[PDB]
Amino acid sequence: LHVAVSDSNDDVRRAAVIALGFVLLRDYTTVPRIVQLLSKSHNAHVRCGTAFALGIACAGKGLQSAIDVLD
Amino acid sequence: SDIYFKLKKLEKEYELLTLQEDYIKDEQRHLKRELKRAQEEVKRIQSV
Amino acid sequence: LHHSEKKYAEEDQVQELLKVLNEISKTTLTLDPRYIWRSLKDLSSLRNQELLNAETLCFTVNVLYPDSSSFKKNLLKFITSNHKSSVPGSAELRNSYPASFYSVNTEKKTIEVTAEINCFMHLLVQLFLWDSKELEQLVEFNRKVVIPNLLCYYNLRSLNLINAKLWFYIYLSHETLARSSEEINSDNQNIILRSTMMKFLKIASLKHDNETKAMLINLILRDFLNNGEVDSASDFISKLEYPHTDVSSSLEARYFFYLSKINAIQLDYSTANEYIIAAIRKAPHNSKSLGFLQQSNKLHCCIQLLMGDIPELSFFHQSNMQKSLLPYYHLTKAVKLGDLKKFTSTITKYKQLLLKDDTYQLCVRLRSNVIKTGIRIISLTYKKISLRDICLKLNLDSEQTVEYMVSRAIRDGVIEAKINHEDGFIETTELLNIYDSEDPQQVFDERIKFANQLHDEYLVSMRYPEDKKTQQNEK
Amino acid sequence: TTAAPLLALLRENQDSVKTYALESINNVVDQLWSEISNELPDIEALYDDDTFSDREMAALIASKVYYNLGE
Amino acid sequence: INISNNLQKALTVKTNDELMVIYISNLVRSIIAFDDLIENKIQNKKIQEQ
Amino acid sequence: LSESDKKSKLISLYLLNLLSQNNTTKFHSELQYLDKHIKNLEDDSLLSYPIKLDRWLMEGSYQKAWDLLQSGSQNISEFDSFTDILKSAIRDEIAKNTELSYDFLPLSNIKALLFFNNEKETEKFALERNWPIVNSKVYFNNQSKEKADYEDEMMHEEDQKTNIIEKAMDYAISIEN
Amino acid sequence: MSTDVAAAQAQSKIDLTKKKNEEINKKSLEEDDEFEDFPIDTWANGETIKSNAVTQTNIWEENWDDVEVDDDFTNELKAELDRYKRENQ
Amino acid sequence: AAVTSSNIVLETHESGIKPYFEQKIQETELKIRSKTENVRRLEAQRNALND
Amino acid sequence: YGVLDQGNGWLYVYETPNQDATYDSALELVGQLNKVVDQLFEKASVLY
Amino acid sequence: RVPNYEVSEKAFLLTQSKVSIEQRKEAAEFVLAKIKEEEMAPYYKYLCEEYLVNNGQSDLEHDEKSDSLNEWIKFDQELYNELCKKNESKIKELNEKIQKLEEDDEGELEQAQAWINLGEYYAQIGDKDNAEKTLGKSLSKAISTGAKIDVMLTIARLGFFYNDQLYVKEKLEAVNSMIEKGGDWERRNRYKTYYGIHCLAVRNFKEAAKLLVDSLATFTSIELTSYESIATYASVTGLFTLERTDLKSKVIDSPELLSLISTTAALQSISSLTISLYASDYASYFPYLLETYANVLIPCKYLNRHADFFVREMRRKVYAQLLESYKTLSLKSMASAFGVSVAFLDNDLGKFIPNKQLNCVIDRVNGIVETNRPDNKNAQYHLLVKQGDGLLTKLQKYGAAVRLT
Repeated sequence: LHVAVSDSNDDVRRAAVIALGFVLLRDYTTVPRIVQLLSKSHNAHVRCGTAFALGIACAGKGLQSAIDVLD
Repeated sequence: SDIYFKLKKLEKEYELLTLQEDYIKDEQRHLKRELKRAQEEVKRIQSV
Repeated sequence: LHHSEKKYAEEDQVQELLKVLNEISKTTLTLDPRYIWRSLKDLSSLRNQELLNAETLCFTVNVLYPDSSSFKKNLLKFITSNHKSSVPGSAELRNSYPASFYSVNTEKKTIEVTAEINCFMHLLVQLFLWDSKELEQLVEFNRKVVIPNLLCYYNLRSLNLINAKLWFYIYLSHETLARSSEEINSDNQNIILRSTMMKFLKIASLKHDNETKAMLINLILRDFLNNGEVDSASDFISKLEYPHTDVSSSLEARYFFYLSKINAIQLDYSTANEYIIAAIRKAPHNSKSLGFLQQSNKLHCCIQLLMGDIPELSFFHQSNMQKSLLPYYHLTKAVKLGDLKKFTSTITKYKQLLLKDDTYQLCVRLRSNVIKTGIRIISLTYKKISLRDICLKLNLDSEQTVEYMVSRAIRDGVIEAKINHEDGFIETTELLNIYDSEDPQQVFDERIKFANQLHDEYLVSMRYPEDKKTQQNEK
Repeated sequence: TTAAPLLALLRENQDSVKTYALESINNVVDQLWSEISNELPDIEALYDDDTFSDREMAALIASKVYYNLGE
Repeated sequence: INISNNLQKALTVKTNDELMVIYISNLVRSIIAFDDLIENKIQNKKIQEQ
Repeated sequence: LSESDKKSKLISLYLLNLLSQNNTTKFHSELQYLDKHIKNLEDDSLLSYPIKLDRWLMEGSYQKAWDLLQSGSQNISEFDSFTDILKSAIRDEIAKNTELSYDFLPLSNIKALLFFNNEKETEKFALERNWPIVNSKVYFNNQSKEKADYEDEMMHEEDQKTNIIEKAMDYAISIEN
Repeated sequence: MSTDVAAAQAQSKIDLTKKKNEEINKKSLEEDDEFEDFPIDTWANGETIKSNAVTQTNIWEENWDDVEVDDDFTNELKAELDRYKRENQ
Repeated sequence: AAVTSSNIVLETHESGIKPYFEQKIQETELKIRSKTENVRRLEAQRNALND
Repeated sequence: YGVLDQGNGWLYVYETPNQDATYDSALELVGQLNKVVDQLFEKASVLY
Repeated sequence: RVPNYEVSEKAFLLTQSKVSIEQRKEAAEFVLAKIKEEEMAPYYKYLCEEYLVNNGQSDLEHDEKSDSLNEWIKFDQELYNELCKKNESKIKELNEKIQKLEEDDEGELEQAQAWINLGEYYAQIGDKDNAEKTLGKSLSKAISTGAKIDVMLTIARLGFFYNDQLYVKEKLEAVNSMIEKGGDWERRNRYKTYYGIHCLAVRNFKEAAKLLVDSLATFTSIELTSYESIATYASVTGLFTLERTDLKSKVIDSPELLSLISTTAALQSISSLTISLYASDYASYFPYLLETYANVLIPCKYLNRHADFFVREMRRKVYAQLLESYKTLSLKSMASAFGVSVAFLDNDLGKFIPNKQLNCVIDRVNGIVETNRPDNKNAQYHLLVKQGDGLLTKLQKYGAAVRLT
């Protein structure tokens, strides 16, 4: 999470967001909050990388909450 | 007690909220520096 | 008539409580559920008193009780029995709905949540007997109800809030008997009383319940003032543990008023004076703290004299009463001129009043400060004045007698001066300009630190009303 | 009433009164603890000497005082 | 440092403003939020009746 | 009952005991108790004797107080056993007052003021308070210098001052936080 | 009512049905009203007029030498004559 | 009482795991209120900067 | 901007007493902002 | 109405113990006559009670004390005969007005005018109680807005006469609401005089300087104090508010104070003082203080109530002019100039040193009088901190309040 802010090359910014989802497969209902700020981030790459993360995290069995963040 | 052993796993979850709370301050600083940067460009255009 | 009026009155009383039980059990928000009980207490009592006070007895049976019933019945007998006027089907209805108490909990009796309901009930009876006044046994009966409610119903933070009023009246009823007269009952029970409330205080620490801790503190502190065993009150305030999170503004005054007294008897009059101004700032006032506020003014004036710098004659005129401050206006004047005879005449005159207010001990020292503040006007008025001239003014024995009095005062810092013995005069030292010294930087530091704290606090308190409203039932 | 009788027994230089002091104090360690804290150093002193059997008692009492304060 | 003290005090009134706006916002949002629910019950009620 | 004649002597001698140790703090606490106890109800147990010394220390007249000690050793209630102590206690108290009052004094003047019957006592007392007795004058300022140095060596005095580099930087991080 | 008056205490912390019970608790723990201890006990009340704007509780501002008597008319009168006696001696 | 524990005897200091339950559950319920309100506070400000 | 000595016949003369030209402005600053707070306090507290 | 000032001012000399013995006896004869002419016996019943335990007291309604210094003014049986007679007569007068105008003419407009006339009489005979009742009847029923303003001023006059400022206060609120509603500039001048006298009696003097000088421009003397009084009051108020520099520009040079010049003893004593204080002759100043005590403070009703406050003020004021214009001067030098003894001077300066209105300190050893006045950088620092301390306390309480709720 610190990484996404700390580098200015925007490939890395994207990557960090994506990667969180795999870490947080236990958690299903914490993930829409962690990336709630990252949809409203101004940088196109942080935004890109939000969609993957939410996707990975709640894959399989739907969740209303996750979809609402992604709209 | 049952609630108490389920707790242990909940407390870890609250700790990631703790880490969100530390993360805001790091985002804040980045934006504030940058608001002044964004403004610098517009001063270039204001002048000659 | 009677059978109907009591019927409806019992069932309304149960319903209002059942809701504030529910209210507190939904997250934490301590202050607001509490406030409901404070507005309610006042009203519930006056409604029970009209239409015979056996409207309380219907309520008392419509709770599961440990031994409240016997104590309540006795009063009814005394004003002529009212147990045939409040009768079952109108004093005992559990029904089949909850609004006169839930039927499922009552029968089962191991799920019951009667607790807080029960605490509010007891309080009502204790109050009626408190108005009337009964002592000795009254302390015993109260004390006997209260401890069972800790012990048949499990403790929560929520439980401590409402039993925080129960504590007040036991403690209070014992102090009033104690100041009436000593008694075999009073000496012995004082030991129990002092100790049991100290035992809840660390348990309150463990709870993290800030409202509870404050009320136990204030009660211990007060007993030490009443019997004069302030050798203890000193040890009590070596420690600090008083919270300010869930502590009410009304209470914060309470701590500071008594704290101000202990500091005055360690002969540190600097932080005594600090906490008495402070006490008024926290304090609200309307008319119901009128006694407290009157004594707040009296205590401030005693402290200011102890330091050695007089308050004004205008200071009491610009107070919005002087109608009990008439002795301490006379005290400002008597110290002020440097006159000893005036001090003798008033202290004898107002002896009963001084004795009551715990201001008589300070007046043994303020006899001493007649002369010490007598010096303070004369050394201020005249920068350089001979030793002999001050013997004129304050009618002092010898030139050497002058030097001794002034020397003490300047170690205590009252004069701010220096005695020169080779040129035979006292020279009052300058303050100079401190604008060119580093003193204004200390004052600002105080100001800067407090202001930074206000900007951080407001942001937290944006959020808090929003939670309260969301929980609240629709509007 | 204060703990002032209880503190006085410790200070007394006869060894039999020192043993006796802790027997009384032990009961009221949790009930008065803001008036038994003056002669807490008297209680730490008795541990140091191995000629007392009241080493045990001195520690037992001593630990509890710190918790009552909330340390 | 004195001028820096007065500047700080000024910013206390500024953040004391933001608080108010939110406190006003909170009373308006809470009334209209609840009004909607009530108003919906009546709507549903028309459907049920026939 | 719980009463004795011997009761009266113990209260009065106990008030003098605190005073000489300079537990004037405790003196004022201890008084409150005894006023409710016997001062209001049985009048005097010879309680005036301590209370009067206290008054004269607080008033700041050491003549009055020294005079009552001189008389109190011409009397017995066992006040003779506490006068010696309260003689020594008063002498240490006036040295503190007299640092700020004087810059220097004749050795015959310090002798009169802090009450002494030899010049061996007056100079012994001076060199305890680290004041040279050279020129036949005392020099009070000399002890004041050395107390100030003691304080500067410790790290408890440096942050109480609070330096201007520290104040600005701690000021800056609250804002940027 | 001393430095920090009764008005600021009602306007800052607003008197409510919520706060009155708490205030009752302040008064009771102290024990009783001590506004009412003085006119029963003493059978007297505070300061009264002496010329008006000098004494008596008022929003009129006062003097700091109010208690001191007006003999000042005399003292200036005696000052002139006494001054001729010293100079012309 | 005043010489024996004989009040608040139904929890707290009964077996050591008993006071462990009590201390911690009260800390957690206070903590979750603090962490949510701060995270909300701090997000209102970061949205303002973004804005 | 002087004062007269009668203690030996001298006239002490000084130019204007030096003063904080800044602190004049800062009295006016406090006077402006202070009425802003009375309004803030009135309006936020007549809600409840 | 118009007789109230003349009557009360003379009457106040008998009440006072501190006046001249011959001026007081001559005064007793004049005031006593005015009672006989108009049957002012109810306010003479009022005057009797105010005398009690003073010199100048002679009466037979109550008791006569051993303290006396008049014998030329008493109650009579004759005085009661005129009371019984005149009162009965008054009853019969007012009855015809009321009956006739209600019935014949219009009830609202005409009776209300009849009731303004009644309310004139009630002021004349020194009944306040009936004057206010019927003049309240005049507001109730219809009348012009200008008259509603005048009637109100009439009720307000009654509080000076009996001499309670609380009474006055209530009435002037009403006058201030309707003065700007009709917008009458003639009747405003009248308002400036009434609020000015009310201010002169009370603690305030500061504002009363403005008010009084602007009522010297345009004045109505009908139901208002003598002009000679306004001129004298105007001078004293000048002292209290203004510094010595602006004394000469704003009060003494006012050309509607130099049209009258001086025409009574009271204006002459005050006029001599004001100029000599600016002129920096303190030789005649201390002698003129004695005169101003005699003729301005004691006879005047409103200034006998700040008889002490005047002494304190005007000693301070003199001391303030030298001490910013002098540093390290003898006490000795100052006494010989002043014409006062040395011993009184030491004592007067020490009244104000503890309150810090001199900020000055006095070597007794060599008689030197030192000067340490603030006016520097440190002075700006003290003002700025007293403001910024008050701002802070306000921010603390208010912030904390909003936060709890």
